[PDB]
This record gives sequence, C-alpha cells and structure tokens, in this order.
Amino acid sequence: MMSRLKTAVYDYLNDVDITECTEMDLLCQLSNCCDFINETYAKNYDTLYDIMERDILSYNIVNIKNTLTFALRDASPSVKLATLTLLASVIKKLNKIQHTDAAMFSEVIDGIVAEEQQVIGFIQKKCKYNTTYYNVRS
Repeated sequence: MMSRLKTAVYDYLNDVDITECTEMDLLCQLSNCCDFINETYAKNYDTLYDIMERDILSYNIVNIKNTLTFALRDASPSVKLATLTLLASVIKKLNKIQHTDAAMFSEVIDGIVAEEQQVIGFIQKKCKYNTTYYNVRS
C-alpha cells in the first residue's frame, strides 16, 4: 500500500496512461511541474547525461542509484523534484536497453518522497508560482 505522493510518482516515472492512474489530480500537477523543470534545467541535465552516459548505456543500475541518493542528501523540495525529473529521463533512456520499472529505484524514490506534505506543497504552490513567474517574462 502506497502513500498518495508515492503512487503518483510511480505512475509518472512508469509513464502510465493517465486513465489507469489512481491519483489523477496530483499526477497531473506533478508532471506539469517536472515539465517546467525540464525546460528550465536543460543545460544542467545536459551535463548530467554526459557524465552518466557510461552508467546508463552499460545499464549499471547500482551505479545510477547511489549517484541519485548522493544528490538527495538533505534535499529541499526543489531538489527532490529536480532529481525526480532527472530520474524520469534516465528511466526513459534505460528503457531503451531493457524494460525498467520505477520499482527498481524504490530506495531513491523513497528519498524523493519523504516530507510528503512539504513536497506536495511544492508541486501545488511554488512550482506553479515559478512556472508563471518564468512565462510572464517570456
């Protein structure tokens, strides 16, 4: 049995058809949040795919897992979500080699998903605020 936020994160990472998704309203707002981060952090993630390329193409799951866990030490909600969307991309790339579930990164996700009120709060308040601040400035 999974908490609300964890359920949504899985459905996001697993790219579930939003129809068999049990937490629609959050999944919905979660990926809108990630989408903006993906736009905004694009140069940063370009660096990250560069250093991770070997671990990804070599399918070194272990290696990827303690990278992300390291990056999560004492993470703020901003960071929790930045890391999440980073993991979304990796899972999409790993999916090219072998089928890879969100379940394989349960430990990392537990990290992303701690302080769930704080995190849900970000998805629903600040993330919205940021996205708008940004788009009103072109």
